[PDB]
Amino acid sequence: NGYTYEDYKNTAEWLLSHTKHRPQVAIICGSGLGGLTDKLTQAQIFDYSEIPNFPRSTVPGHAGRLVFGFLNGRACVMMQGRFHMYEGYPLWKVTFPVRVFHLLGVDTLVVTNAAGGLNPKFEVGDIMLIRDHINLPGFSGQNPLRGPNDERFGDRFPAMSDAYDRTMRQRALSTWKQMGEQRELQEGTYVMVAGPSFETVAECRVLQKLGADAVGMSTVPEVIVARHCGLRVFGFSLITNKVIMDYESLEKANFEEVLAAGKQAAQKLEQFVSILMASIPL
Amino acid sequence: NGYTYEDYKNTAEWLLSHTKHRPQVAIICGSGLGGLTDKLTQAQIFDYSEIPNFPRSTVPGHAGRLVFGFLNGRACVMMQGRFHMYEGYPLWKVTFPVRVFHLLGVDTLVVTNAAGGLNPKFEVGDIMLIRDHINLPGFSGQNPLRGPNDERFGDRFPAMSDAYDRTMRQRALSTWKQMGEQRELQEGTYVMVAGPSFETVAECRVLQKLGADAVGMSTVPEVIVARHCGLRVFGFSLITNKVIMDYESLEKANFEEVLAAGKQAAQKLEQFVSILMASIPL
Amino acid sequence: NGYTYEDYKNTAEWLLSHTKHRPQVAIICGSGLGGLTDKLTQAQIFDYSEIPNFPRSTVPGHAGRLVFGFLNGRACVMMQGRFHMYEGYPLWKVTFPVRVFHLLGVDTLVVTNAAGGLNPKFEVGDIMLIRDHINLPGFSGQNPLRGPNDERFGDRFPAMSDAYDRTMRQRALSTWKQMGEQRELQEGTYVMVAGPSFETVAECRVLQKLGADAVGMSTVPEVIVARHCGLRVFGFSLITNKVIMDYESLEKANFEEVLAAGKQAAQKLEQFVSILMASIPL
Ligand SMILES: O=c1[nH]cnc2c(C[N@@H+]3C[C@H](CO)[C@@H](O)C3)c[nH]c12
Ligand SMILES: O=c1[nH]cnc2c(C[N@@H+]3C[C@H](CO)[C@@H](O)C3)c[nH]c12
Ligand SMILES: O=c1[nH]cnc2c(C[N@@H+]3C[C@H](CO)[C@@H](O)C3)c[nH]c12
Repeated sequence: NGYTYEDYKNTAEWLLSHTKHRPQVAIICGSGLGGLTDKLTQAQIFDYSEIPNFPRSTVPGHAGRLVFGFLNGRACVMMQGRFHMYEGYPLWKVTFPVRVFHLLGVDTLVVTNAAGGLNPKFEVGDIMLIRDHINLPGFSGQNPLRGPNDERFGDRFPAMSDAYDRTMRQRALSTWKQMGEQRELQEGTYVMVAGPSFETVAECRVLQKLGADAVGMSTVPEVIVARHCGLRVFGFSLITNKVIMDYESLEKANFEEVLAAGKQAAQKLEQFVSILMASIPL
Repeated sequence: NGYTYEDYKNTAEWLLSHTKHRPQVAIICGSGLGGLTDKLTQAQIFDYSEIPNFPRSTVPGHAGRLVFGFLNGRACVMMQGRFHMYEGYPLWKVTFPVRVFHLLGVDTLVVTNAAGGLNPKFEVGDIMLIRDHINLPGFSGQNPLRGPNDERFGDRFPAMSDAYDRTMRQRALSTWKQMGEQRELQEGTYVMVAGPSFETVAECRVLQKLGADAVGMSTVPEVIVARHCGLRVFGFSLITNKVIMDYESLEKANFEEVLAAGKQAAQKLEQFVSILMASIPL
Repeated sequence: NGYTYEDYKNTAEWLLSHTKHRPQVAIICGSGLGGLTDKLTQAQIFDYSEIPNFPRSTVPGHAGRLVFGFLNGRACVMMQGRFHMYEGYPLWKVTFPVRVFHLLGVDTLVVTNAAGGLNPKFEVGDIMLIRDHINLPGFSGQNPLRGPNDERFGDRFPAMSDAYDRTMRQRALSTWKQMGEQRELQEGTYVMVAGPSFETVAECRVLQKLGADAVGMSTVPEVIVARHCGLRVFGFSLITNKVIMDYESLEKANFEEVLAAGKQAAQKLEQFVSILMASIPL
């Protein structure tokens, strides 16, 4: 890890002295979900590039910002554009923001992402509440906590079996019902793979045999660091496509499929996340 | 990645100006299949060591060469000796040649390798056409595309579900039949593991449960880069041994088993690859 | 790999000239099993910090020592405190001691560790003889042998299917019986995951579906290097906890659970290992 405790501290103190805002809930916007930032009030924007120690977004669009504000009753800080392992960033950079949030006083992390549906029940547009995850990169050594542990952040061996807050998942299922929606709220296991290339049929079948319901290339690292910090964690995936699981299919996954899904059924998540804020204690 | 676009360009321009040859088909010879280079005509040899930017073959035998020539009607470039992740090379070095080939004007990549048979139907000597692959290293982050993407080569998120050209596999199955051969042409999924040590019984069973038919320590990376480049890709494995899958067996996999298999039934692949050239469009 | 052959040689020659002891059996003590060092006679202690080229134990307790002595009839060298991948050490550092032992004249390696039970038959306190292992990190590239091979240590492609000495496992099962013990001696497959965070329910189920009986974050690397060296290898795990495999459970794995188990049923292993020494040929 190239960061020392001081680095996280310095970045937090810089932010704290450049904004009157004091966030309680940190929200990471997945692909095509950045619009969520438009629902904040008294919003204050910070480009990642201007924040000390922040990984500088190479060239995925040069759009990487931290937005502080209020979202339906809660002091929030949103990440519009997140870092991925496939871009070349080691995991201690990918998750650097999470530890900054903790030092800012955030006690809750809401993570969202786009994902390929592995579970056949799922349909494009569906929203999957994340009940658990399979950290494939983690089994091999790509775990954000690798390296000496800093007691100031947490324990050497944190548990992850209870990573996704049970209470929030219940209130999430409730809220979705209280809203009376067409499709039911899906729930399941998210498996992380490094990417950036999409899965083959044989790989899709592997992921399915392991019991995964959705596949993506992010999230798990941030969740692990959040939990290590003691933050409450809740999240979901927007199923943007059904992964090809048989050789008969003549279609293939693409960047267009994802953002298009994250174009129409996108707003649904935005509302959901906004309303869900009221369900977050304080 | 330690290479810049210029590096691939410079290596290609160096090669293009040192040979009259202009290859269309790049062929990577697997272990004990290097003999294929003997069937080329008007052959021109280049030691890897003399080619700018090429990874210098440490000491597996100091024999690493790029051979340009004509193989049964096609302008080819063959790699005699390929780079493996287990030797210490990062994947952007292992696959460096593939991107060079693309800039040389190659539009087809034929990959061959030796592999342990996981599917019980398989027998030593069998030839398995590769229909799909499981990129285990890739799930964890060891994917040749990790790092910033260069649009000049391809997209950020390329698909791999259609990596192994359907047309070529059909024509391959045809050709094998048109030849009238003793054993049938096997077909299946190739799973890549980093190695260099051989699998344990428990690991063999894992690989089998995942749906893999053959196991090796190469190929997948080159295939991914080829596909990312837009090259047509076809390949197969020479089953050099049956991986031990039960504790009763008193035998063990060894370097001798592999090359010996790649000694007798080796020539069969050579002929097949040569004849298959006519089936490659232009 | 940052070590050259000379480095292993220099460390061995330093040790050989600082102790009259000439070990035959190297023993790696797992978590909460370090007490085994108390049963040695004519013990001579070396702090890791004073041994040339040894990885310097960061801050897990600053307690890292190499103890030479006699254990029930055998010249031993014990590692009290072992290196883990999750601490940040690359595998060539984690396994550095193993190659030193080989040069010291050791021909047998006994590895012990604490592990979570995946097999439902297992109960906290149980002892599992290791019959095989699943090297998950290894599939991805994290294999201690990655990099150029040194013939002086072993072959480029060593087999691992017979890693855990059949004879010793039999004599181990015998010894345990000759002692007449309450619980039966468990036997099974050990799966290594990098850690340091504990497994989620979904991950536990993955590990179970793969056929693993116990899960830990060490051992496999040392075993692979030992085998590559030609050493005889035997080992076992102390089941310190039952990994959560269903969402109904309201408990979670923790550092306290492990050491507590490695507190009571710990001595049982110590005796077993001591007695087992007589079963090790010479
Ligand atoms: O089929 C899939 N496989 C793996 N990841 C995704 C995702 C998730 N994100 C979306 C984004 C690519 O379009 C990249 O960062 C991965 C959507 N569909 C799939
Ligand atoms: O049983 C096996 N397991 C994994 N790879 C191979 C291979 C393939 N190549 C062959 C070569 C070793 O002999 C090394 O580079 C791996 C043949 N048999 C097996
Ligand atoms: O449930 C488990 N999962 C993974 N490893 C272990 C271990 C083994 N060691 C023990 C130690 C943590 O308490 C760390 O180095 C891992 C015991 N229980 C479990």
